[PDB]
Amino acid sequence: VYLDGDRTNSRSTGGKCGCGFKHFWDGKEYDNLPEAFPITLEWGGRVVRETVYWFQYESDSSLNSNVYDVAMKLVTKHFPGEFGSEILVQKVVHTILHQTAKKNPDDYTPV
Amino acid sequence: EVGYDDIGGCRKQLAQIKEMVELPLRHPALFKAIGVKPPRGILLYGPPGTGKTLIARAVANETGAFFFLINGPEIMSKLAGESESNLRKAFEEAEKNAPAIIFIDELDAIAPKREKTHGEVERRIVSQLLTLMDGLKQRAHVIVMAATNRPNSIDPALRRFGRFDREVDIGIPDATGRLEILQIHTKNMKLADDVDLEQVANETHGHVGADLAALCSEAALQAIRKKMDLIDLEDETIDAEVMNSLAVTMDDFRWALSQSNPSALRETVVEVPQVTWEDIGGLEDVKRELQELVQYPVEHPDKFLKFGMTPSKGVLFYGPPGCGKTLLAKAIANECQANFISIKGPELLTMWFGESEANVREIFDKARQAAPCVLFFDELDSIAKARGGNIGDGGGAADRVINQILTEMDGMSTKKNVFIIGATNRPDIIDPAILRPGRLDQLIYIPLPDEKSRVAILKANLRKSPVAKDVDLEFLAKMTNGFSGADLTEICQRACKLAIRESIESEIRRERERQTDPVPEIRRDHFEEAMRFARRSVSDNDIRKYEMFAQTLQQSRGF
Amino acid sequence: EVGYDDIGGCRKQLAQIKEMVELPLRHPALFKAIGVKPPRGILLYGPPGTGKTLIARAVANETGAFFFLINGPEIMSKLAGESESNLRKAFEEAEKNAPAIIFIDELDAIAPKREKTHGEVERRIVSQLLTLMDGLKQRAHVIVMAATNRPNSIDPALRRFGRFDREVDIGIPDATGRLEILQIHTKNMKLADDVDLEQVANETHGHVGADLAALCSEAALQAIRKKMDLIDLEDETIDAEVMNSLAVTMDDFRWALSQSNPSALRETVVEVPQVTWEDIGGLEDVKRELQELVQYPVEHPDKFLKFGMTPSKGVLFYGPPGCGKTLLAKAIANECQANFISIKGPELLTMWFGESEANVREIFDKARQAAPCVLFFDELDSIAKARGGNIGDGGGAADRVINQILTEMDGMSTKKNVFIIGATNRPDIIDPAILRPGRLDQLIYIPLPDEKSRVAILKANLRKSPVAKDVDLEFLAKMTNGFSGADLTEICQRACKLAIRESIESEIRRERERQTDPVPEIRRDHFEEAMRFARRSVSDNDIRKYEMFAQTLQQSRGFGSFRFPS
Ligand SMILES: Nc1ncnc2c1ncn2[C@@H]1O[C@H](COP(=O)(O)OP(=O)(O)O)[C@@H](O)[C@H]1O
Ligand SMILES: Nc1ncnc2c1ncn2[C@@H]1O[C@H](COP(=O)(O)OP(=O)(O)O)[C@@H](O)[C@H]1O
Ligand SMILES: Nc1ncnc2c1ncn2[C@@H]1O[C@H](COP(=O)(O)OP(=O)(O)O)[C@@H](O)[C@H]1O
Ligand SMILES: Nc1ncnc2c1ncn2[C@@H]1O[C@H](COP(=O)(O)OP(=O)(O)O)[C@@H](O)[C@H]1O
Repeated sequence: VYLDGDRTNSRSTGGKCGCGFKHFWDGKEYDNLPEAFPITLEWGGRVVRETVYWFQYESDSSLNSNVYDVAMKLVTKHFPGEFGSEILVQKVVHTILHQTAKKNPDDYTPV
Repeated sequence: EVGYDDIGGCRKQLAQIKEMVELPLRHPALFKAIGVKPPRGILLYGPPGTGKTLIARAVANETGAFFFLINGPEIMSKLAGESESNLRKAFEEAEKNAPAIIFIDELDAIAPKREKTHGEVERRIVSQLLTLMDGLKQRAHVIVMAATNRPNSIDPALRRFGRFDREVDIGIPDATGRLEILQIHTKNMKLADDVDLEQVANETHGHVGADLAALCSEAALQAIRKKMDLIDLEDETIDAEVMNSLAVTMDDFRWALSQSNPSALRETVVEVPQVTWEDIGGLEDVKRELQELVQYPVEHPDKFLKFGMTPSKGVLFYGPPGCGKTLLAKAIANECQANFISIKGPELLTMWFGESEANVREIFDKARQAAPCVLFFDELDSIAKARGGNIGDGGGAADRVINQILTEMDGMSTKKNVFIIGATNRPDIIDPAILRPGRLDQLIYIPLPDEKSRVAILKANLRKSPVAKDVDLEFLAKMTNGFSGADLTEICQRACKLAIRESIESEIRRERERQTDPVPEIRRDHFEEAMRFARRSVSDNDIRKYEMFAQTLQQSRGF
Repeated sequence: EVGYDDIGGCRKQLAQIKEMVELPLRHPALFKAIGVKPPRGILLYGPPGTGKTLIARAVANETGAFFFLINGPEIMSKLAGESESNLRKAFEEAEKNAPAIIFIDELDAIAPKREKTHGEVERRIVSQLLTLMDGLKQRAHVIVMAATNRPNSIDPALRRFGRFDREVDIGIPDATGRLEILQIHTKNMKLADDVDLEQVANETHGHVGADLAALCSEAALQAIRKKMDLIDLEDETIDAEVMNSLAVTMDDFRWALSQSNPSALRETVVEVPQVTWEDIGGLEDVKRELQELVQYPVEHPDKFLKFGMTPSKGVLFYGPPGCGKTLLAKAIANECQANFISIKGPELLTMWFGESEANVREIFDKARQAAPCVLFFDELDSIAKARGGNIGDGGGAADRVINQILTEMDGMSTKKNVFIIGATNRPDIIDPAILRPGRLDQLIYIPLPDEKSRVAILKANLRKSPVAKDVDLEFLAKMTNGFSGADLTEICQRACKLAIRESIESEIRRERERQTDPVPEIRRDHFEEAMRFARRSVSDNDIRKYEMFAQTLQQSRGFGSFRFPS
């Protein structure tokens, strides 16, 4: 197995990083490396600090990150079962969308 | 003349009016000798066209009593002073021809609300009416009846004791009432074999007796016009047999109904639901609780008196959306044969935005009139959610509309059989004041349907549509697993839509070969195709929310 | 005298009046023998100038029944007691000469709203009118017709049965109606051979019959003024050798049209749109969905009731701005030949700011009266956007206007064919109560146009203006990749502006050189210069939101492998 970001014996078609191999992450293989973005949640008084990993420039269409899934997964992982948490989901979605905007399609800054 | 059999939908009201008026009129000597006060004033509510002059005329004719008619506008059109003379002469003549009934057609015209009337002549007329009504203690066996639209449109001085004390409310006809009205109005006409008045009676939702009479006249006239241009029988007179040679068809009724403007459409619907327990499977415990809470006090009052147990005021249903919270209320209302009044969330939001919370009182008054009744409030959390939510903006969960609901439910006697049911899918933000021992003490959880209930849901949804015998609903119910009622009904709707589209396409294609019923039922392939669009509305996180809420509620009680 | 030929514009309303009136009047004995009851009161709506009095007079003349006219202001101008005497005398005289038609000109003047009476003799007059109305015990055959501007400007006591219960709505004439009115009013005058009445009829957007008659008279007088000044002989009589020699030209009509005052411009316009599917390229799936949702129920009701399926009510369009959400609604309304009434975002904002949401009842009543109809709510999100948008004022997603829309939609009868379409570009901020099943269940995504769509847009925009045959629209569509439906229109307008500027400059230069057309068409140079200013309205960082939203909606339907055991 692999821990995180380790090289895997599988050549990456869209090897934008230049490594030439797919990298292991979260139980899957990605052509590139994810980009890290800090984020904070304040639901129910408690504050949780987390790093969102955003995937982009992936050859596989299904492998590209979707904001509505990332935010929902994060909210359900940190605040499971809280009533009316969809407001937090919308806030996280908006923050991620604003933060991940690329002015030039070349600012690849892998972690 | 008009008879008792001419009346249509209003049957209970006719019984009340008969029991109130027949005894003093048919036996004047019995009431004159005995020391019991007969009623002196009767007030009839209801929107215009429901039939109120008809009822009074029928009662007067059946009882064989003199009938004197007074029109509001007719009396108000006279000169100043002459109107009072007309009123006095009418009352004197009615007194002379004892027993007699005086009918005042437009009471709100003569005596409207106090602020509405400004001239002193109008107030003089109202005072003259009050004096004449109070002068009936001489007991010449004269009964005064009046008609209006709203209880509040009349001067409150006219509802005083000794003058228009009694009250009969005539509402919108139900399905059976509309069928009876149609049968009455179509007696003289001749129909065709394909015309069934029951179906059109079901379709006409917000019509009153006048609307149904207009509909019948329009259909008959359309048929006559459709036949006359072809027959072109424009002579000096009209033949007898030509009328009997033509009949009204179902297409004429459909066209007339499609070109009809109902009058009473915004009025609250107060009817007995047609939904039975078969429409929703499972939830036997909820059925038992509902029967115990709403059926026992209305059928065994002696038991409650003997044990001194105050009947429960109401319950609150909470659970994920679309699981059938309204169907349970409708079914329990139907099983007890009690009227059902539903107040949706948009009504509460309109009352909150416009600050017209006083209307809440009126609602309960209606529920007080049609007892026994089941009063249903849907989305009680809508007000709280609209002004914030879990966090909110200002103070607690109290507001205007909810406060008025509380102050009206608290001041409601248990002798009347009015039961209040509330529904909400966000029990967290509900006002704790409602959840009080004496207003809405019971909390009932309505979970997602189980395997045995989904089959019943599918059967209830599909009972209206043809289905091929090859369709195996058990496998579909097994495969759904985590669906709600709102999803199963969507699956059925998509299957029907696919079938309709295929039928239309096949019919269009088969017309292309004509220049030189392929699908009678719904096959299994339609369901297989429709299942590709099936979406699960309630996630697992929502189930976690509701289960944790129920577990927190339940863990308090342990013994 | 007046007849059906003298009336233009409205045709359905005249047909309804004929159906309601001709039979009971032309066949007195036949209707007396038959036990049905003819209507005894008709109420004509519509703004002033639409020709209600003309309609009543023409119906009375064509049928042949006696016509007695009651004028509101004339009745109300008499002394107290004398007015009632005149009213009763009019009614009894009309009854004597049966059959007869009684026309109350301005009913709102005689019996206004109850709260607007503020008097006693006015209420006495209203009561006298009610007594006379309810006193029509057959009286052979007398029909009472009244005219009012608005349904709300009449005492509700007159609306009940046995009174003015039947209503006919006379609206603003459409382009064909305006052409008919112009032809009616110009049939007596002489026009020059270059007068295209269709053009001027299409130009006049908001006009009633009175406005068009005034326009024709003004043009004729303009021609007379421009001609007679030459002869300048105002003789004893207007000689016949002047009117015949005088003709009205297109210039006079344009001059009169420029100096014209429309009467109805803020009135909601209800008509069948003139756009078709050819104006939008591609989007075949959306076309099929719209035909399935709004054309089948209005065309094959029997198959809908056979399977017991209730037709849906609403559809919500979402997507980037300017991609043709309004055009699709107009096209689908035109294809089914149904009326189309549009409600923009500023209307909702005015209702929200003014706290007057009772106008929603008026909108839905108009839609009901104009059935079958398509009711289009544009940018429903506007109110939600006006409350802070994503970062609101701390409140929930509910407002006094959208809630009123929900209330009206729930109470709307499904039997009548009224279809509601909503449009937005921010599906996230839409109130979830709208998307509840039974109100607005269908969500349709309108993406950026494709190659064929872009070609169709360019062809549709360039249809009106001349272009050179050397222009290659296919290559232009190839160059344009991420533009929306508005950027192409901007490009076309820039090309037209460049052509106009070149033409005017060349004309001025030629005229200044002349002391002792060069460009008839738009050529490649103008488009080349125009493309130097083209800008993408929607960036690549804004469509990703819609793409991800649609992907989440599509991915949740993970039940595509269901098969019966067989
Ligand atoms: N329940 C009913 N059964 C039979 N006819 C009815 C009924 N309701 C209304 N109608 C018809 O409607 C017509 C007008 O009713 P009306 O007495 O004017 O009502 P209102 O007094 O409330 O205005 C009557 O001629 C009557 O035949
Ligand atoms: N348990 C159920 N059984 C049968 N039908 C259902 C059920 N739940 C929802 N439906 C269908 O959904 C529609 C409305 O659902 P409703 O009962 O109003 O949801 P809720 O319980 O959230 O009020 C009805 O037309 C009904 O046919
Ligand atoms: N549909 C129409 N066709 C022809 N002429 C019209 C039409 N509508 C209005 N007019 C013209 O407008 C003039 C005034 O109309 P008028 O009878 O005053 O309408 P209203 O009484 O509703 O104000 C009439 O002389 C008539 O010639
Ligand atoms: N898909 C399209 N096809 C044709 N024309 C379009 C299209 N999209 C936009 N337009 C142009 O835009 C103008 C109106 O845009 P509109 O459809 O109101 O934008 P929106 O879709 O944001 O409502 C029309 O003049 C039309 O020519």
